[PDB]
Amino acid sequence: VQLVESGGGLVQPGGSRKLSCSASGFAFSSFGMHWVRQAPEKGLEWVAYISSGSGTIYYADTVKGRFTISRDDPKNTLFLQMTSLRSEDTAMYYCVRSIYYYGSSPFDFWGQGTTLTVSSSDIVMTQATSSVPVTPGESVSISCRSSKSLLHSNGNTYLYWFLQRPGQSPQLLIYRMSNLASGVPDRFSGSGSGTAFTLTISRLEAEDVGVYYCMQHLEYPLTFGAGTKLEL
Amino acid sequence: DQLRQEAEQLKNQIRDARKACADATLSQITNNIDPVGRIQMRTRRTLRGHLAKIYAMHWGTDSRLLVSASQDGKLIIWDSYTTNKVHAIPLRSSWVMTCAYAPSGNYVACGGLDNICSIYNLKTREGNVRVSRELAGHTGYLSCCRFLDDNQIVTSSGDTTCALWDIETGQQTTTFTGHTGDVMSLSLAPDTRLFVSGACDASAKLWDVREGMCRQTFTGHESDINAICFFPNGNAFATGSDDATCRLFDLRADQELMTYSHDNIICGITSVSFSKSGRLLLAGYDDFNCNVWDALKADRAGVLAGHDNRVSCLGVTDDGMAVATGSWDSFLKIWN
Amino acid sequence: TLSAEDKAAVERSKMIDRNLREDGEKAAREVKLLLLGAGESGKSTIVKQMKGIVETHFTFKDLHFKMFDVGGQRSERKKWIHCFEGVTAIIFCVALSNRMHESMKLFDSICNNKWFTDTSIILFLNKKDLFEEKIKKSPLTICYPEYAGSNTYEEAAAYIQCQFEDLNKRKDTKEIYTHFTCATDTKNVQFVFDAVTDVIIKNNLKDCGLF
Amino acid sequence: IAQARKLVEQLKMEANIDRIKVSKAAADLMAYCEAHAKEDPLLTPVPASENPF
Amino acid sequence: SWTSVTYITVEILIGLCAIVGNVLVIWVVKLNPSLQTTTFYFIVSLALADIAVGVLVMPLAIVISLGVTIHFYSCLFMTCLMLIFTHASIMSLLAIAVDRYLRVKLTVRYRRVTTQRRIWLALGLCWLVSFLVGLTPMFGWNMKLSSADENLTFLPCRFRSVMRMDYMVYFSFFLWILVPLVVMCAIYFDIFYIIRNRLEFKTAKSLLLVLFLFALCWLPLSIINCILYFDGQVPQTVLYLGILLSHANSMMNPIVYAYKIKKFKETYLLI
Ligand SMILES: CC(C)=CCNc1ncnc2c1ncn2[C@@H]1O[C@H](CO)[C@@H](O)[C@H]1O
Repeated sequence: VQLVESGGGLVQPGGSRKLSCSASGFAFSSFGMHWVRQAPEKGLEWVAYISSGSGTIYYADTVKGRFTISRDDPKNTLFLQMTSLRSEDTAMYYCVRSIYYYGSSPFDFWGQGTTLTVSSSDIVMTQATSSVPVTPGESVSISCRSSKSLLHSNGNTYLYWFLQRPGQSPQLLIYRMSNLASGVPDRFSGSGSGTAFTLTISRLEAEDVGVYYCMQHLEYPLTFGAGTKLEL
Repeated sequence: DQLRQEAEQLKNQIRDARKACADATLSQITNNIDPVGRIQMRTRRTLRGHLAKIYAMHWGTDSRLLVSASQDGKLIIWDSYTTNKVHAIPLRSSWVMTCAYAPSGNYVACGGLDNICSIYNLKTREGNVRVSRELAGHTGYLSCCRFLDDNQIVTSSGDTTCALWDIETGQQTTTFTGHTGDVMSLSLAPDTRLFVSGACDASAKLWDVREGMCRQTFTGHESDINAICFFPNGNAFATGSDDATCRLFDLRADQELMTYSHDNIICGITSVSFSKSGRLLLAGYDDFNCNVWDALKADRAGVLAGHDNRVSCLGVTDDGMAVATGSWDSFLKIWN
Repeated sequence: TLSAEDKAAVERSKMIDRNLREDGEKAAREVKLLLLGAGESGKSTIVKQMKGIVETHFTFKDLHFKMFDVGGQRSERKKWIHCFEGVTAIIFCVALSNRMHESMKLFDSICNNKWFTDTSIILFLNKKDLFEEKIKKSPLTICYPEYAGSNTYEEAAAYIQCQFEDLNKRKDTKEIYTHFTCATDTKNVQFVFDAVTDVIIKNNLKDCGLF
Repeated sequence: IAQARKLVEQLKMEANIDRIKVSKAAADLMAYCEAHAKEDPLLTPVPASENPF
Repeated sequence: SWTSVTYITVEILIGLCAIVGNVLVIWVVKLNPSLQTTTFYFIVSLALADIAVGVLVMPLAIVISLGVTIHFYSCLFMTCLMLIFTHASIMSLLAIAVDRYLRVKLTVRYRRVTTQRRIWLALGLCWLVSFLVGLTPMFGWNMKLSSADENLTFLPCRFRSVMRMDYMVYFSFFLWILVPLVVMCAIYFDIFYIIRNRLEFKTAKSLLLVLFLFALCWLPLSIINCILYFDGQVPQTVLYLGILLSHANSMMNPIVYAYKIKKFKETYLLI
């Protein structure tokens, strides 16, 4: 599985850039494709979403109606074409794949990402802090609060925990509330109920550092948390 | 002759020992036990998508998912709570009469007449389903494949022999010979260490998957055995023949407890299962219907009346919450 | 009241159901010709000369055939034949050269089955270069004394064919087809094409009630 | 000499059986069903609220 | 006169029989999930055409006889409803006749061309034209386009008082009753000609039982309306004769089309 984008660079306001997500290593024609941006040293922010087969499309209300999503299944290439760019589109654009069936992890693999630079109701997710110093071997608990109760009538509690190690793209940890990711150490664990959600990390190691986040499904647009950063 | 006389007298006098120590029929004791009445059961869902005769159906380990094999060469994994088609598997050989669901939900192995018990992998890294290891080496049609672990599968066939296979290596670790006809059904024990198989010579023999030793042998039917399954506690198993008879054997009594045939019944059984409590002996008959037999009184305490063709497979969830039934009408129905 | 995922789940379910529908539509596009025959009956000859279970997929004149040789099955218990219901037409094979009595019994058993009761049969006896050479040794009385006609390959073969078809216990619903021409010439396939054509036409008109 | 020897040996261990009779195991089947009657969703209908269909 | 009660009495019973008979045809098809192939799509639609011809056209025919002052456009609408359902049954007869011809002439390709898409496409096209033909009188051709009584808005409506005759002859009979009869004739001719060529008289008995019985019920009234439009005159009993024969077609339709399919026969006998 290897998601690599291109088309990044510097552009003046008012122009139109286009971003490609070449995929290689999985069945692209069945995997819902998102687009996620990370504005410099602020955090993650959802952009768009295209379902399998180009059926359902959504957008973030911030840029709704100004961005367009294209999908080429027989070529395994996902495009994100932007029309007009202001001084806020500058961010780190990632390419995230998704499969939604009973029991899946639709936010497992994150692309390497492409940086973009531009010259000069909704559910709110609140992260408690932005920096937490700690040393290896100490149990750490992170938490973020919610606007609505994410517990849908199905019994699901659609919350996601990722982790962005410095210099790398995010990585999924817990994909609904306590369901570990694919190949993540069985160390990470999560719990909570209704509106208070916490991530517990016992026996901490050196490579566990980076900016944490909590993203929430259960409605579009997808709103990230501010982001806790473990320090050491 | 000397050895022939010894074998004949051995059979006769161990049968005499069985008879002399036989106390009474089970009905003699449970006669005073009250019946259950009528289990009038309703079709909740109706699973449509298969476009060929349905043959086999196995419940998930979590009592949610289903596997169904048809003559359209399509093995389809369903979700029973929303009638959603979770996966669709295109098989190579459509002559598929049996296949089941791994207890860990990782693998589904499914094959038939082509004598190969293929194994498919679901929770892959690419999101699709691929064949893990195809178990080849039989010379006749397969029937009632069953998973013991993720690397241990039991298969019967028409070669009169069941073979325990090693999925990793791909070789037949053990062979269970001793039948005088096609072995067309087997069921794994709940403890996953014993398994009973019924063959076309009107006899079923309990076999050990560990040492490949034929422990018990069972007779009492007049024609081939069509279905076989364990009582939930792994101490008894019932069989259904073309004699329109469902028979229950105890692995220790070594004798047939009760037949569950009724005079009006004209045609034979094709599949049998059990309720989680082991009180409702379900059996899919050839005419059109499934019959709900109270395993203690052998009375039809309800009839599942749909299936404008013959019923070919039954299944009861691990928790007993549902009953999925399949017929040649290419429509599975969950009844509750 | 569908969660955000469940709408995508229903979308995927609809996609899979459409794929199943089109796959089954293609499955109903192909001809199923079950092939039977006793030992050394020439089924191998049939499969080689023409264009466990063995599936032989070929096409002719824009029609696709799926003939299934159940000869591999070493168990003559007939616990699989019932899966072959709905085949367009079966192919019994036999050669003139007490094997003929076994062929008679097998043909009768195939005809009288409940599952093939409305499925026409197609009998081939193609090899003709040797069927007549060996007749000079003796008439159809080596084990069939009832024959009383002249010992010639025109009459002997016709009598054998008539005796075979006499095993047809119900012609009202079902029909029988036969072939005798030499196997060397490429006419065996055409007869398969003609018989399938006629049987499908009769199945169609049968459905309408026009029949 | 060694063709039916294993067959009769299987009969020999078929004679050495932990013989539990039809009435000795008669209550075993009754006990299992009775002690597990309440969990069975089909024998005793579960209320429609918990019925997930 | 005694004719009216006889015409009323014969009319009502015919409609009741159609309701029971066609209801049974609808009943049989659904109870057997095996009886929903392409052929049974036409038959169920045809039964739906005839059920209305027995439920609505039957009471309406009685109303037209009495002739109460119920306003023209209301009672012209009563006639326009009466044409659509009858012509719906006639059109379903043409579809089935076309359906059979495709089956024989396409040979193997029939099942590969008559997809469920096109079955509904043709089925809708036939029903749609029936409404267009029957509701045409509201779009210009009616007695007002020539009538001299301008206050002719209330009147005891007689079928002659509302619909211009030139219509029931030139348009209805000559194009949507006759041409169907002509085409169904040429169809069953070639179908029987081919089937005989391949192979039979049982096929002939069914086909001519169709063409004959169809013509027996429709032409009578049509020729009555052919002669009356050309300055002819007709006894009251004779006029009643044509009407009852047509409405008997609806209750007679089940037995000559659905009952000639064996699979239907036992299914009907089984129930
Ligand atoms: C010269 C002419 C035009 C004479 C006709 N006189 C009619 N008078 C009354 N009802 C009629 C007539 N023709 C048809 N219907 C009804 O209208 C239906 C459609 O024609 C018939 O089924 C029948 O119920």
